[PDB]
Amino acid sequence: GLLAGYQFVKDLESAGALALFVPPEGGFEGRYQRRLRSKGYTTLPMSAPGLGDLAAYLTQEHGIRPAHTGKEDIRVYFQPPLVTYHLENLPPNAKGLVLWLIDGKRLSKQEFAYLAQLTQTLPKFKVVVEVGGDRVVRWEPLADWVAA
Amino acid sequence: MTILPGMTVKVTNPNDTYYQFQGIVQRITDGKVAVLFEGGNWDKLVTFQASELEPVV
Amino acid sequence: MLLKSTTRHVHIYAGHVVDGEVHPDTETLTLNVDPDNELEWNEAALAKVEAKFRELVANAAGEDLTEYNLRRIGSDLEHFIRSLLMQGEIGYNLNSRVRNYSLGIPRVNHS
Amino acid sequence: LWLPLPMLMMLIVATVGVLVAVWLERKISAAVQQRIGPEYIGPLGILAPLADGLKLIFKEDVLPANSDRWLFTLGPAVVVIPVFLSYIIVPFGQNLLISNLAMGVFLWIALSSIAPIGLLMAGYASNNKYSLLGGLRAAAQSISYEIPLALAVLAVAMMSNGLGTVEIVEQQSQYGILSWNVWRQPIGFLVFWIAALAECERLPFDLPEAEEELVAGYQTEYAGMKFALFYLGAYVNLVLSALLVSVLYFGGWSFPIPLETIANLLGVSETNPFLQIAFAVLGITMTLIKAYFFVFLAILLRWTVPRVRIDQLLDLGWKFLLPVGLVNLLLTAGL
Amino acid sequence: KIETRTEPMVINMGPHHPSMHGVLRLMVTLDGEDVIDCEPVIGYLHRGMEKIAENRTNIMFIPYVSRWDYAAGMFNEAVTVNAPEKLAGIPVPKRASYIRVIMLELNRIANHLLWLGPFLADVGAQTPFFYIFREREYIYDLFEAATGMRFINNNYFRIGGVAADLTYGWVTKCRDFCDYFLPKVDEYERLITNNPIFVRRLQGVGKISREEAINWGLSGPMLRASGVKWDLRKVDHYECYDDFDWDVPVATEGDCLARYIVRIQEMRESVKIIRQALDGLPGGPYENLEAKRMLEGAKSEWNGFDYQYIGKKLSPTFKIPKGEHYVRVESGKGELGIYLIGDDNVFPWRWKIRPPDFNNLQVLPQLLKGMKVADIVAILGSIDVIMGSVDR
Amino acid sequence: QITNYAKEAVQSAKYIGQGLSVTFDHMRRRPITVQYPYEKLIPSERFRGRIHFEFDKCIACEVCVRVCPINLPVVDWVFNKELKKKELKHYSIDFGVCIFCANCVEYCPTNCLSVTEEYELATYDRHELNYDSVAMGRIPYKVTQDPMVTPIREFAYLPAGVMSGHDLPAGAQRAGERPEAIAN
Amino acid sequence: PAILNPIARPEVPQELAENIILTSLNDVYDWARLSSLWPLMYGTACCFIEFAAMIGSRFDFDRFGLVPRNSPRQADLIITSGTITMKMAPALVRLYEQMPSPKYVIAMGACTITGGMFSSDSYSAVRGVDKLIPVDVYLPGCPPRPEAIMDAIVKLRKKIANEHINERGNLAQTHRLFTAKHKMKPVPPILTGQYLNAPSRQAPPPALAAAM
Amino acid sequence: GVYGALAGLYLLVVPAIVYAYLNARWYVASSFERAFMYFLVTFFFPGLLLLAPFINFRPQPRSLNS
Ligand code: SF4
Ligand code: SF4
Ligand code: SF4
Repeated sequence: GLLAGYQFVKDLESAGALALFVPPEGGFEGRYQRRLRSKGYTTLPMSAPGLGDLAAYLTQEHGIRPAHTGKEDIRVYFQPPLVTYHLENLPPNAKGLVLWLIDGKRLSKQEFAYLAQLTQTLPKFKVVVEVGGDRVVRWEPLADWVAA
Repeated sequence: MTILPGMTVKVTNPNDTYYQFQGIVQRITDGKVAVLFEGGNWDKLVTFQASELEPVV
Repeated sequence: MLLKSTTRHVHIYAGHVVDGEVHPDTETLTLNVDPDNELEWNEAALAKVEAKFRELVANAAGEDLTEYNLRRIGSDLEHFIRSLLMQGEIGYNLNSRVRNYSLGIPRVNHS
Repeated sequence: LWLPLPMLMMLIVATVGVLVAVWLERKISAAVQQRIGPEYIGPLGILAPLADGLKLIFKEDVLPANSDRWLFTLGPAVVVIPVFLSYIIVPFGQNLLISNLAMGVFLWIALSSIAPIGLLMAGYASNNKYSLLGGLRAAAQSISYEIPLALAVLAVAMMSNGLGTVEIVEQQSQYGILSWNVWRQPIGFLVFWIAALAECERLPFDLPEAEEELVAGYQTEYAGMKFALFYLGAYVNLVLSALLVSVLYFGGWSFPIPLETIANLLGVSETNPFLQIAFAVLGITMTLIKAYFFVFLAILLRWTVPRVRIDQLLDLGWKFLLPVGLVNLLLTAGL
Repeated sequence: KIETRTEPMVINMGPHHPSMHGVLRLMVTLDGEDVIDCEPVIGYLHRGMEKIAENRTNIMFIPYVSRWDYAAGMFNEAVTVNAPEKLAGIPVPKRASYIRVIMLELNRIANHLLWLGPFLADVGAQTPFFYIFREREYIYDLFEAATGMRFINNNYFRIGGVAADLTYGWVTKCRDFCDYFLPKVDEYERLITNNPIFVRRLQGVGKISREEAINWGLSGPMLRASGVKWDLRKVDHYECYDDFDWDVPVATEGDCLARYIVRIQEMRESVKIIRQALDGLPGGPYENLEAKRMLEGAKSEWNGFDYQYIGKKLSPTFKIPKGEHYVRVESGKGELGIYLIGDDNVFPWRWKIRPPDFNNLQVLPQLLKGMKVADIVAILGSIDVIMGSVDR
Repeated sequence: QITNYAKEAVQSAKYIGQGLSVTFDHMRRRPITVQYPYEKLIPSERFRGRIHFEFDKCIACEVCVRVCPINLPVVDWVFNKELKKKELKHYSIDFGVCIFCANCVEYCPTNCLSVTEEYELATYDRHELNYDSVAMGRIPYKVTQDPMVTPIREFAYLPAGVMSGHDLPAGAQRAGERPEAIAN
Repeated sequence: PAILNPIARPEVPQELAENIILTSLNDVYDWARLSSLWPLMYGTACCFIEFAAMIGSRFDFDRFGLVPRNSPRQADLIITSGTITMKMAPALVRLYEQMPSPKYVIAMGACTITGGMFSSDSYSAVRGVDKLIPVDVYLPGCPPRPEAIMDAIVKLRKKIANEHINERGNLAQTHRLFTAKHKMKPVPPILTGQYLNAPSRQAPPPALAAAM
Repeated sequence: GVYGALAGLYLLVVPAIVYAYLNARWYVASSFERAFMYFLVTFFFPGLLLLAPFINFRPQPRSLNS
């Protein structure tokens, strides 16, 4: 409805890997990562097409090659692994972090299931993959969304 | 019929912008297939829903 | 006239500031590093850029007082703050609303 | 704490009349450009006047660099409390009246003259060259279009034999629509309608800088809550001016018998409970519904006439609208 | 604070400049109501286009060029590909020549429609500003079909011709568009010629004589609106524009009203050149050109050097031959020329863009002499300026 | 005098009377407008949305770099002298630096690089646009295969006669691809 | 060291406790800013036409709640639509500081992200608007479609709702002022406000008109 | 001023049936019906403002039968 409580935070601690279906004009998804951020959970909103292989990006270090633009050699910037570098800067008095992936609807189902099975093998870490659209913002776990 | 990555299909449905364009398919996935259309100057692959693609020999 | 050199991290004005209102002077140059809090500073490195700000003002005190010459000082300060990131002295602020990483991404050293 | 119910219930009507006009501005001007208007917020833009006003409350209302602090803050307050106070004049409803003042169409034309001072302490106190120039330009424009605006009220003061706005709508209730003053004063309606539109609307105004005579006018350095008085107070002046078009010339709370067919801008049933609530509420705020027609006509007139320059604006109130307002006062008399 | 003095007041138009013709900055000084001097500050969009081309090949610079006159688009690509194809003597096929006439005349309509909308709002009535851009969106999709982009960044012009042929439902879609837009050209003309309040802001306001227009250096609908009749599509026999019958719009008045009626008449003459080129196409429609490719594919009157979109698809390592050059294209805004001198390598030695608006903006101080304050954007809106062409 | 202001007022107060009528007739027409997130407009067949990539096709020859206006696509390749054929190990086109001119998809012999139709790429980070070879090899987002978007067609794709894409129940482009194969 | 350009650890606990009432007021605070934010009518290069095509009839600007304002104070959003050179680089920061603090700059086109096509070799282009002002949403394209800008508005609208009402303190600039005295010679300004009335346009000077 | 007799007949129950009418026929309505449609917005506007966040005019999902 309109008056939303904190059921979105409890569903994320239950499932670990949610899948929001937000209105496509925006503005109503981010009211649920404020209830998430009020409960100690920090948020790293990334972009789902910008990630490469999620194994080599999130839990492994990746060599990002910047734009040399014809006036530079092929530099290889080894960035730290994203979910395990933002966990160590996250202090242990607060809760985990959430991956607020936007435009999740261009991710394959093999990358959906990899984000689903990672949230329990890695402690204090969850994902919310914004996939698809609906007239009313609603969520479901990623375990049965790949089973659709 | 099933689609392998590299056969020449052509679109058959009329409620589509690409009515009868043909080309090589590329990167078939769990429900979707992208068909490289080989159109003129800039080659363009467009996603489809693994149907309405009748190949030719 | 208010000759100024306003990059993202360096705001060098030609004048002194009395409570927000900048008054154009001829003798002085005012500098506030990081108007937006993109880098989390400390007491050590804020004096390290004062070893660079008063160095470049004293070095370029034989040239003209133009917007081109203030931009040459404000650029070499902005090349000095970026060297403090690559030395790991200061780090990016996470309480800021933007996380666009203007002075390069975090990356590990030698793979 | 808002103890008079005639003062509270009028004020709810006095603010929802503005929020109609901000909604009607963004939807009628979208229909004349074949676009939607504000969708996706509320049902169809119903919360878009609320969203445009509520964001100006939550923004950091910062002053400019070297400005007079007390004249900058009281700048928009001289413009808009004279048009917030004269909502005690407007008589909507047969059994609804807030104050039976002996005048009020003269008190409104007296209160609207404080508004050129607020355009002078908005141009001066913002302390830049282009807003002081826009301050003297906006002030000398509302100066020019008041003596034609005061002489149109003088025309409906002879026919009503007084300045009482209860007596003014009482002279137009003996025949319903044949006794309206727009049928008796066809010229002085135009003297009222052009001169009032040159002090509240968006068409004869240099506050949009499409001609670049200034930076953005006098309301350039104003932001946040102080601009909310300049933005949501120019539609207060639009509704208030359109409320008096629907009182002086058109009969306030005056309309024929509603015992009509389904084509009476109503439902289908003759005896409907939806028409018994559309008759009682219309018996409470009727001249607001009539003022919603001239608010609509003010938006519709914006996209017809050219954006005329200030040299031909001031040569219209003095050289044209003032002699046609003088001869209308004589033709209203015997002569 | 702000004081009230008796000397003439100088106001800064500012590099902010909320208008659709770039970013100018006019330090115009006022004498109460009349202006007495004005300096234009340009260069706020100087991205160094001439230094770029000395380290670009021609296929690497073709995306760069449609950003000078970004109202026009492919008028910049016309001068670009004509600089080595008229120096190396590379023959352009006849069909690709008529596609260039089709694309350039549609750009001049879009050049004039982007001029027209802001000009009508600066001179008065603001309601056609939203109905003119709707007519430009039809021209966007005609380029979005044939090329891959709306109005600029459309790599269509090549050294041996054009990039590709038209789409299938394209030639019938000017016949939907330019048989519908041409009734609206006279509708735009009757806005200012009728309603005689607009003529009191454009008669004698920014008047330039014929003798001062050639001396100050002018081209296109600002030179021709002083009674000159100089058009480089007629003067230079440029790429099969001489195969059509079309009159050069001249107005011997000099004022801003003469500049309005010429640019409206350039829209009307452009549809004439379009309809003579759609019917004068060598192979006609591409779906009918490709039809003869299958019935007589061995050796026909078709499949020649003409009836195709390119002569020879050149390599990326195409060396410009040695020699100076100056190619001229009559744009919608004037003469857009480039002074190419190249060495025997793939980079040119000097690429001096001579813009049509850089030479028309230098008259703006002289046109703003005795004019009023409300008639400053009425002058600047009538020069048909795009900054980015002026500054490069 | 008084016999002039009843005649000098009519000459334009009726011209705005014939101007208020035409603007009210502008409201009579249907709003021709593309509501974006519920009616995304279909791109053309040649639209250069973003570049796709085939890692099993790129034979390491850097033609995409030499034809790019800014030499943008990073081709990381080793020579691999045990097999005597250069095999790449990383490929990236940093979008945001990328002008979508698509010289790389035109001068490619093996037909690896190709333009997609998705323009809906907009990140909160500049470095989230540096697409990987497996991030560019992802499947595009088609406007028609989305159960929230009613895809309206573009001009020069409607049938011959109609200049709008809203009240279009069926049809195709205004010409046929191969109509004359059994005719001629 | 260990990691180049590191992330500073937030030592604050961020004790962002709130009841049902205060977050219900925070939803109205964020909705009122995402749904009627007013963009500045700003444009330098080619991306202003793609931005002005979105003002028009085919794509509706005022449909998300976007009203273009030709003033920095009345506007909050500023869509940087155009390549900014060394000039317009002090002018764009001046347009940015004259705004109320919920600003949310979005970069539009390739030349406000990394200075896209003039990022290779250009002597006066700042490579990306994020070398001058902080950017909320990036938008690639050259030029972007008017549909593609309305995605960047939608991506921006999802960022306003994440903003918290008790995190309104970091929106104001911090002031680490420092002061040094220089010895540079002051120069008279080059661009004075006289062009035609300058004493060199009225007549050609001597020792040059003799050979004319 | 009534308490709950005629206030709820204008603020609560009649804006719900206009929102049934506004959602159904707003774009398909003719030139004469839209002028009456704009009248129902400005007249019931204090009632239309209360039940504004409880109705949405977003279109329904499609079926994708191709
Ligand atoms: S242009 Fe094609 S063949 Fe050449 S390197 Fe790129 S992908 Fe490989
Ligand atoms: S789109 Fe342009 S910049 Fe990007 S890889 Fe292709 S040629 Fe290079
Ligand atoms: S990338 Fe191209 S379209 Fe975008 S701002 Fe730069 S020049 Fe204009």
